[PDB]
Amino acid sequence: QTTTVYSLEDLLPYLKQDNVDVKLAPGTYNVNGFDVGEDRLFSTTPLFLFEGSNSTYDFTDVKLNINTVVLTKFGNNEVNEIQILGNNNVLKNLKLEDIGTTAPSNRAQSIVIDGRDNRIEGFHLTIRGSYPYGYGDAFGAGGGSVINHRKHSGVLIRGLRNHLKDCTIISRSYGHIVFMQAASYPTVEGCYIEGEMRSTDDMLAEEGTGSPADKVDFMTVWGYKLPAGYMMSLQEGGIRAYNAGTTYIDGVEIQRATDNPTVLNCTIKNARTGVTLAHANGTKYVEGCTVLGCENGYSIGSGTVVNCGADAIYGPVFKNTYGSDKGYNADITILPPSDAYYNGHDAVAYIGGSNHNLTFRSEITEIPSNLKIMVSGDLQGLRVLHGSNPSQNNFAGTNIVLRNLTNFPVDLHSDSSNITVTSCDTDNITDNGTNNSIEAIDC
Repeated sequence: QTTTVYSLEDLLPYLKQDNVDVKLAPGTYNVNGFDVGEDRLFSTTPLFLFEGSNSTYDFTDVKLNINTVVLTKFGNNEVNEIQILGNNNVLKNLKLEDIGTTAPSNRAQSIVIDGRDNRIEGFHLTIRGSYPYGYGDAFGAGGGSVINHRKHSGVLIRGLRNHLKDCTIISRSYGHIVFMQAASYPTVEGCYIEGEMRSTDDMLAEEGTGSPADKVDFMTVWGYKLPAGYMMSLQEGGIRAYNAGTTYIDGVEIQRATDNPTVLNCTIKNARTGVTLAHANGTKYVEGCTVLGCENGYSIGSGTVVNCGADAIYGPVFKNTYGSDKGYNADITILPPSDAYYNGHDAVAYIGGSNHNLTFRSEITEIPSNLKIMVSGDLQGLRVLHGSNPSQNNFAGTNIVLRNLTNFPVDLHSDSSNITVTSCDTDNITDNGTNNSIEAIDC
């Protein structure tokens, strides 16, 4: 009792219905500007609004191309390609691609998951169309921007017990790739998440062209001219949780923080951060992940990161978010470089807050001269130089267990205290803190 349909026009009615089992015939389906409007197939945004419950949709060998001009076809309103509002739905195997480079009139999300107990599996997403594209967040990702933005993010997970599984999410757009707002018990599992990078030196080479960055003389939102020597993502977070948001379950509007997020066996590459769950409440659990060439590896604030790896070519594998972080437990492998080193942060980890149990493993024997494990101190972080974002730099660290099973050096700043350090070698450890103990071990 599986119904097969052969066009987007024949598909749309089933999106309103409960308990359906629908298949969209293999093929390549184009949505264009001429397809959006009053008499046209799509008169409202979101384009594909899944309102029914207990339904399954098969998109095997479906290619769905959406021209980015569609993001300008609904006025000054947010545009979403896919939004799920019902419960207990399963969508599988869709290949979806944004065509062109037109930015939203307002902003856009490819996929938004409200409701409860939904699952998207096997999707292959390619996200395009945003402004500005090519600077990451250097000229603004929020209010008071130097260059006003019209962002386009990938998958927004909200709702309750919603599940993103075995998907591939490629972003070539300024926005988060996967993020969570007001999501309770979200799970991201088995996914490949990929952005692209650009050095600040390359951006600075736009001088004299009349580019948007040139017209503001490269003055960042952080308060200083864009510094040379860093690698940025052109995207925002790889997997990022927010401590607020709006979601809709059973028609009821809800405003709440993300809580109890789980991330399992994902690979994140070339994003501003691999996994950042520090703003979520509840239990944060990250296991089996691989983060390559991100500006920041893991920042969950408090919780567990276990059996995870990250390389350190563009930024630290580990960072505490604020000086108030408490109970971050982590076992992170520093992986072999996935590309040439270009790390202006001068750190493999920045540690502060209290009551952390931290283990770093690595087989690296060629240690770049600028890379070290920092407990407290003045991080040379791209966004925290010269007193900017001061709550995210220069904080104290106390009552922390640090197992340095690597050849990287450790610098314990004067603001650190009661740090118990276990290291392969103790000769490359600087201790300027109070009541810290340094004990060597074999291997």
